[PDB]
Amino acid sequence: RHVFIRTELSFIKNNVPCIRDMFFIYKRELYNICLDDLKGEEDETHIYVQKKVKDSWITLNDLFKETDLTGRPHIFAYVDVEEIIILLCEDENRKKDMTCHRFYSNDGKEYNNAEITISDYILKDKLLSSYVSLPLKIENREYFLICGVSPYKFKDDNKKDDILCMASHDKGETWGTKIVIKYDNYKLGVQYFFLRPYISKNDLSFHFYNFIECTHEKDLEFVCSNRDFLKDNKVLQDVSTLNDEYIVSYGNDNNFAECYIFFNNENSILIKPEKTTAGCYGGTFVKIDENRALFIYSSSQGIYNIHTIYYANYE
Amino acid sequence: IIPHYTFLDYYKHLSYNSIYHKSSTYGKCIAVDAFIKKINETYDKVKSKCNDIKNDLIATIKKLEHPYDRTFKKMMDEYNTKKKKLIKCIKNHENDFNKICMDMKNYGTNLFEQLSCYNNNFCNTNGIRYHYDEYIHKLILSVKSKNLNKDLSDMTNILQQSELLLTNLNKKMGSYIYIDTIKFIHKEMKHIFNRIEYHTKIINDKTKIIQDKIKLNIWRTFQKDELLKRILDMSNEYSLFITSDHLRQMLYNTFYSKEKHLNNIFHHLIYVLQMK
Repeated sequence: RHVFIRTELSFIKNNVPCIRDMFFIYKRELYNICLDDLKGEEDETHIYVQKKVKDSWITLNDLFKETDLTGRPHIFAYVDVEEIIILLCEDENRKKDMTCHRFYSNDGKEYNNAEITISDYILKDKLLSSYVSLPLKIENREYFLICGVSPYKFKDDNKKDDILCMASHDKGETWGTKIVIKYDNYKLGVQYFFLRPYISKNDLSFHFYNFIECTHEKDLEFVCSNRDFLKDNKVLQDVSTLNDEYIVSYGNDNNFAECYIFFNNENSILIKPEKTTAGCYGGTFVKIDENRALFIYSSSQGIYNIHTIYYANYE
Repeated sequence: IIPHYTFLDYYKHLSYNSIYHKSSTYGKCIAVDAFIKKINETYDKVKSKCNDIKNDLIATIKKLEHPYDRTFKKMMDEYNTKKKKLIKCIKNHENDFNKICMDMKNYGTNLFEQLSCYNNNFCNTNGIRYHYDEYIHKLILSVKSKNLNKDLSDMTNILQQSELLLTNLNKKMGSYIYIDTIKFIHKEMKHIFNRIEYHTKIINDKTKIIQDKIKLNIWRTFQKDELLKRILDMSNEYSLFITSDHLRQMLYNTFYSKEKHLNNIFHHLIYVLQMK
């Protein structure tokens, strides 16, 4: 019923494209993690950490000079407002002894690096790619996690071996904690794809290619309950929350043409990237505080366009 | 060849189950096991004459199953035309195959002559007891030792669940000729699933028939010709038993080797095309 939603728009430019990009709030500064997924003659890994200073992306610092060639890799950043820890580990063929490397900064430019060695990682026969994560407090400390999903099981022998979450305790220095998630909708022969765990308000949430709202069970064993967001060709692609109720966008087709956003089944406004020959893919419900939000997708080559949200409750 | 395999193993049991009436013949199994060597030589090497280009055809399955690590139909034509070359190779070494198995008719029945009796109203059962028990009954405990019915529930679930990955993942991936090759492998394991399935019904029916018939054979007598009727009859129980289980182990090895094969195929596609 009684909600006032102040929505608004902004514009970014970038000279070269970056396909998969990461977005967050650090000290209320709009940041970015670029993609150069080109391993060819004239391009290598070139991951530029970009702040949009009022018009367009400004690379605060690069990342390729520290980790020389290791690896593909998979990027994981934890958003503390004073510090962000970045690790890089490559794609899966034999080795579990996996020397990776660790990053530290308090700004976007001046980086401290850290040689680590995650040898015999327990994500063998687990599947992960890059995503943004947050702290998450269980009773002792806030915690950082790395959650490898089982894509396929022949038999539903146990609902504990689905998502395997190695957790840290010391910003990501040592990962001496493994966390179990229970998934109760485990339909066999349906190989679940590309898990995206986001964090909302010291709670757990997994999302993949369905949505599962997720909760604590034990110190290490957790659970996810089921929840619908599916309608006629209306997949779920990203969701944040304000006041712990969801904000929903859609992938209406297979082209990711123009995403569809509703006012929580009360009203509706429309994403309009034409008033070209492109889409609304990569949409990022960037979370600010209890009452404000942002939205940035990827339409075409080097053009990002912000959709800014102001939202509190009058009654 | 399956009725030849029944035929060879059948006359092996007419052979031995004939020649163990005479308890002084405990060393003739060197000669007849040496003829099992002979039929492994002649039978197995004649059926490896086809494994020149059939071992090359196993290498052609290698030509198929990785580009790295339309022509489905078009070289499927070459595959089935060279399968007319398969049953053609069986068809023109067929001279040799019939020579081998009917030579097992020869040495087999000439070992059936070697049984005798002191009197025909009642004879020894040192034979079927000593050879069934000391050569067969533990294999009877092998196939009795396995719940291959709940394992048919397993392999049934393998085709069910593999049709679920085929359903949702063909429903998603589709794109290149990978789906056509995967479907060829899947239907192959379904035909083999039929083989395994009915020969498990040979286990459930026929193994119970070994249980029923096994009381009328050893530790007893007959008027001699009825005892001989149970040498031939129980030799048929042994023929379908052993033939069915050796089929079960060739298709068991090829089966679960293919289970790791298509298992890493379902753990092989997202690693390449990188979904999202």
